[PDB]
Amino acid sequence: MSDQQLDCALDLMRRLPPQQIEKNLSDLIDLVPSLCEDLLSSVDQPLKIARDKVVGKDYLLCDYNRDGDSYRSPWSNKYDPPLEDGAMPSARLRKLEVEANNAFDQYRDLYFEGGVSSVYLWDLDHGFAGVILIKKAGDGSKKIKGCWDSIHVVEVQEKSSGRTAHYKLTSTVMLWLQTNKSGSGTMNLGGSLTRQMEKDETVSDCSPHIANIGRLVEDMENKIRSTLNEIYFGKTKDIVNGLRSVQTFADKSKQEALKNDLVEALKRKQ
Amino acid sequence: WXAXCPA
Amino acid sequence: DIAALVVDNGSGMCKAGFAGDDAPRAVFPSIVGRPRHQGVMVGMGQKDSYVGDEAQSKRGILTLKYPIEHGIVTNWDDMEKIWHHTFYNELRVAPEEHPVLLTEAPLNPKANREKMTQIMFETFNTPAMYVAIQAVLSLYASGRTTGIVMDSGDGVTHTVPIYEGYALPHAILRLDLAGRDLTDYLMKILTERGYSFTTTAEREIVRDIKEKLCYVALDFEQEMATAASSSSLEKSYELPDGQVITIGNERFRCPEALFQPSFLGMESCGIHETTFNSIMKCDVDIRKDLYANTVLSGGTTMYPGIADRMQKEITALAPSTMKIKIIAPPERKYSVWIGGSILASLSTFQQMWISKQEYDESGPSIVHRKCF
Amino acid sequence: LMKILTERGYSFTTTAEREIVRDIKEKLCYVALDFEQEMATAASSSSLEKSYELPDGQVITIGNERFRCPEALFQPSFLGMESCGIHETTFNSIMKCDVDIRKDLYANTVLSGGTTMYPGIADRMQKEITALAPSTMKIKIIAPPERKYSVWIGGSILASLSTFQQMWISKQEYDESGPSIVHRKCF
Amino acid sequence: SDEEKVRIAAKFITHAPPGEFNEVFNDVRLLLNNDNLLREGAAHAFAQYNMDQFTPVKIEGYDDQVLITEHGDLGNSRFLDPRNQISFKFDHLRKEASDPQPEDGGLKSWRESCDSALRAYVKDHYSNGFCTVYAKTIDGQQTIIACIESHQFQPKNFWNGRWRSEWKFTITPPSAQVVGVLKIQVHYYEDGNVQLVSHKDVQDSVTVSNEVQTTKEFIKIIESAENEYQTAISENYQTMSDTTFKALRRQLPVTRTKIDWNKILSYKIGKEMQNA
Ligand SMILES: Nc1ncnc2c1ncn2[C@@H]1O[C@H](COP(=O)(O)OP(=O)(O)O)[C@@H](O)[C@H]1O
Ligand SMILES: Nc1ncnc2c1ncn2[C@@H]1O[C@H](COP(=O)(O)OP(=O)(O)O)[C@@H](O)[C@H]1O
Ligand SMILES: [Mg+2]
Repeated sequence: MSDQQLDCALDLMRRLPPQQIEKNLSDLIDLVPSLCEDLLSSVDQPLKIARDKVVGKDYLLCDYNRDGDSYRSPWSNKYDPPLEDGAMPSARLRKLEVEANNAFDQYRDLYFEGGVSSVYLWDLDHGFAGVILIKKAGDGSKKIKGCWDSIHVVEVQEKSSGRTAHYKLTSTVMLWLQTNKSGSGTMNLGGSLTRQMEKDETVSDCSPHIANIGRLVEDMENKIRSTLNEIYFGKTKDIVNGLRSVQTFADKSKQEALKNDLVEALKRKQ
Repeated sequence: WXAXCPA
Repeated sequence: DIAALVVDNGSGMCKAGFAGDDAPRAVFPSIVGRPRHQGVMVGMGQKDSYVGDEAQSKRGILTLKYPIEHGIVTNWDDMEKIWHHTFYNELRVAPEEHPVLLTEAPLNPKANREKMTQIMFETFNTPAMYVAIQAVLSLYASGRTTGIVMDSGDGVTHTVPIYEGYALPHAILRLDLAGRDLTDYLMKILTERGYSFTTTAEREIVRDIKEKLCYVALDFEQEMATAASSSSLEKSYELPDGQVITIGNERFRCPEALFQPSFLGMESCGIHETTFNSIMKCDVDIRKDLYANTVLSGGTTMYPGIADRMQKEITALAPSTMKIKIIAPPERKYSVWIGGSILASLSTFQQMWISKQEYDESGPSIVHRKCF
Repeated sequence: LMKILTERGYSFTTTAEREIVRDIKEKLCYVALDFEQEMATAASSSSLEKSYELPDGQVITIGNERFRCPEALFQPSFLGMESCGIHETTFNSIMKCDVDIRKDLYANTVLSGGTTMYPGIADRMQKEITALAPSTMKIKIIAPPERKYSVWIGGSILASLSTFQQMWISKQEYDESGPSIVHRKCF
Repeated sequence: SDEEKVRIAAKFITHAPPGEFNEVFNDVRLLLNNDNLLREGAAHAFAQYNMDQFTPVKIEGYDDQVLITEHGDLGNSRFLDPRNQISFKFDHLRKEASDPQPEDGGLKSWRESCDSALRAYVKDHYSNGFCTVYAKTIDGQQTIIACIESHQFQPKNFWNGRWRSEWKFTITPPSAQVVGVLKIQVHYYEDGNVQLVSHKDVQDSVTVSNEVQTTKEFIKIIESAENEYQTAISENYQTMSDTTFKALRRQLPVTRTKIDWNKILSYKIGKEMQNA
């Protein structure tokens, strides 16, 4: 019954408006108390920007840089609220973590033209597994009103040959749009998506781990945004069109007659 | 150039 | 009596003939050439516009203009020359007593088809004509009543899923990337080794270099590594002035732009993702029927290795329970024309010509409610 | 110019004399704003001719030939070339740019290099590009009065940046992948 | 409190996507874990939903379905069909009509003049939609309400959709106000969730004649208005990729080519010169 409670609660979060998931998910937790730690750790959430006061760059909050009830800022490696015994990556990883925070700040700049981003890293037995977080919201004008939320989880199986590694990415994308015009009324579109993929790319000085994931993420986000544009331009367009014709469509006798003749002829020809 | 145009 | 004329007249090349044969009577490059310099020798005949194959023969002194760009006629007073040449110099028959079947790429402006039928009626005096979708006929040429046709002419591309002959108008995906963009990108990447083909005449040189040597590889990165590590993908070409050029990596970089349009400066999706979206945009009960009967067509799909590559990409995109099968006919280049000669030769199609009487009683707009 | 000057009766064919032809060019030739109107001006009354003295001391006199040389920039058909002029080149290059940014492109069209230092090239470029581009767009042909060295000035500015102190292809890096490394680092 | 927990249940239930009420209801029931509480509390929320959906239902032995609306709510879970002039008990959980009873003023002439012209508009433009003309008097003013619904559900093609619409006309001789509201919802759930929700106000005015020709003014306005709204939507989906959806994220960079992750420092230098 507990998993039957759990699988039914996850069926709710596919059948709700996506603009208020951080409200509905809290409400679902509000109704039942026994599923607190699960749904915060299983289903996705829109992110939450916190402020850095030491250097002064915005950053994002998730479960991977979280220790207790604090959060590690990647730009300073210090938890806010100030803890004196947290969880720090190695000096090997702190070299990489600033490098990946440089690259995905640059991928933030070219593609989104604004927004915030964060990278965090943690260690495995035979490799390192990370997370790439990205949020961008509306700039202030009304046709832009809505937010994009990209969350990635990478893992790396470093083979001890030192030439090739196994990369594995499980990405998800949260989206919400609202456009307003005099002719179109008020369209409040939105949604969500998830994917995964793998790759076996070589690693060297001409292609490091920063540049390897940097082709992995911007390919998957392009493969996700392209087909997400083909759900709007896909079904949610011609479903609305398939609900009346502006035109009184006639009968089709001879068109159908030609179809029949072609069918009969190709029964011999094929 | 090598093909088309001199240089 | 009279036999109906079929005229493809798509971008890049005009293919026309008599309905009932298994090959187009006349195939000629649909270009128009204007002399770029003023003649000095008289008594030998001077024309102000060479059209069709004559222009390509004398391209060394001509500015060549394609009357169609990206599937939309841009200069009608040259399209009329193209059609006049087709009717009087290649087919050699007056159009005033032969019904004609024309083709159109899907999703083209209504004004294009309107002006097309208006010209075909008022200038050439044809007794009746019809306009079919360019991709639908190619699925008739393979005898398949159902299946997804990917047509890639020299200048336009379109994927059309057709079930039981009635093509689905909600999954017809357009794509501006085609042979002409692949020629331009081939010029731009040939520039890397030092070969600069820039004039309008030399575009035909690079076009031929592409039609002959280029090929699509199965795995792009592996072939890139191969072409970088050794010289076994080097091929030599002989320009029409005797020079011998050599192309390596450029052999597959050019056509691969079909699968990654990013290479060419296009935000759109590749042809494999386009076919997969055309299969995904329709019902889930016929999505499988479409996967097993994927038909290629058009000249730009004549690259060696495009069948296996398309199959790999689609089976990687599609689920693992659907059986993929790329149907690549051996005569794709003329597939759209052949399918026409079938449709016109049907004994039940002759009640669907837009008659000149019907035209004058209803104006050109009748073409928008007679041709599907 | 070495070709069109023959119609006056001058012959420069030697590489030593190409330098004199280059000096006459960058001293007397000037782009015209309406080529046909200036042609009719020259054919109407000789008031555009100027005297130039070769290193021998001859006094040549070029008139009409002043703007026929720079005009070859806008109509490469004068040189037996098929391509379009510099104005149509800039127009097509701009219209190849993303639509959103075009609004700022038409405002910061900058001329540079030597050959753009022709007298009157600014007004001509502006007229041509604004007759090609729509009227809603703002056409600004910004012409720095020192554009002969702008490339080097920008190179110096870029080289003086601390951020650029990491973009130098180093020798030890060159030893790793051979000269082909230049294809990777440089954009 | 069980009142607030039940209040949260009404939140979730009354936002159910069109055609998915049953699937939401089973999970909300099982998560609340009390059928008695849900049978005593949520019987308001179910009615709220079946009105918000303009729920169509087949009366047994009658030629057309009827639309559940507040304009037809009689209390007692009874609803009116103004076409047959009969009311029925409605099962707000099972979507069943029962107990058809006779439910018989001066609005009748208008009720008819409009309904056949409205059923003609439905016949002309809707594939599997329905309509109703309700009529009422407000402060002595004669008020005509025209309702339209269309809904396609395909839980084997993985998408559900609805197109509701409501119109009011109030006789103000020789004129009237026209108030319209157009509402849409759609959801696609194949390997991901995408949802369209969209509402538009419409307003205009009309000049009166006899009821019959005045009706043909009303339908000609509605036809033009819904045709323009659906046209606007089709053009909007043909424009968002490069404008609105382009705003949030760019399909490709200003470079028009993927990022070269080898060169990554070079992308700073323009913005260095904005500080230089
Ligand atoms: N193997 C090939 N490689 C490169 N380009 C090709 C190849 N085959 C055909 N093409 C291009 O397609 C053209 C033929 O297309 P065709 O079938 O006539 O359709 P269209 O009439 O639209 O050009 C050729 O002239 C050539 O430019
Ligand atoms: N006012 C001018 N009129 C005509 N040509 C000029 C003028 N100023 C410079 N040039 C020409 O432009 C070229 C100089 O451009 P420059 O910026 O030095 O580029 P490069 O270094 O490639 O020569 C030379 O051919 C020079 O004669
Ligand atoms: Mg073709």
